[PDB]
Amino acid sequence: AFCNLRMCQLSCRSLGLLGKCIGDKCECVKH
Repeated sequence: AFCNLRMCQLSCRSLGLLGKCIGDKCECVKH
């Protein structure tokens, strides 16, 4: 749906990471 990239980025970014938001769910690449 609207996999919310802003939230995903934030939550990932808390772990340093680069949030990118897949169909189902948020993921977090490193670089």
